[PDB]
Amino acid sequence: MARKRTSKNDPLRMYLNYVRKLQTMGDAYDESAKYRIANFENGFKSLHMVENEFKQYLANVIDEAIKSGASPQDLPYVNEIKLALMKIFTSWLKYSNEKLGANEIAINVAGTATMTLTENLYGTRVSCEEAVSLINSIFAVWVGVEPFEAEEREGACLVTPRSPLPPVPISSPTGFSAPIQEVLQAKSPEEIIG
DNA sequence: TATATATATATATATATATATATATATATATATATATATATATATATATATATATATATATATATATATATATATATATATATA
Repeated sequence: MARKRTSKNDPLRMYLNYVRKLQTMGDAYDESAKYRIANFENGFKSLHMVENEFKQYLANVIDEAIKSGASPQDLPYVNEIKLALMKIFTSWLKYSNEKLGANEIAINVAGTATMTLTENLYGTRVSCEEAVSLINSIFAVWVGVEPFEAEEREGACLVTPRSPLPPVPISSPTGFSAPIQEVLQAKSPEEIIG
């Protein structure tokens, strides 16, 4: 980037600077490819690992609830309610992916929990208290905290934290991963680097 | 005029050697068309759904990668203008 001098609130300057720099964006993207690809290479693994860990630990908690004698019509969690719980855990991935403190992660994930459990559990058979008990069970499996206390005090559901929350136990590495054919066909280590 | 040697034409039939046409049917060899169905081989179309493979569009959010715009201040890097 921004002009970094003053706000100068004026929409026509915004659109005109955008139209001016459209003749340079189309080449800066082509230049940006060369580090774009490697940063996605070592950034997508965190998403895919946290989504598989959510699937696995949700399956374990639901099966331990079924072994207590409940019916599989009592607890659906099929397509969109799992998508809600993946929304809160992926926002936990984001605020852990920055170098934030514990309670700042806790209250940002509590805000995302408020928005998500407000939106998509009206009209679908699942009260908010059961969903928040499920979220506390999943965090008891991951890091063993159970941080969130909830209420249905108004027409929406509201989530507030009780204790600070640790970041995700997954490190995003700064690697430069090379293929096995490049390892085998090379003649020297410096040919792999250089 | 008669005869031995060879090149072709006729006279009149019969025969061995091959090239094609008919007469009348039944075969064996192959190229294509129909009759009526059933089947194995592949090219595409529909009938109704469910699924594995990829190309893009949406439904509604939260993410990871990059291009630029703002929201509002403080910095670090450079281009010029001022204040004295």
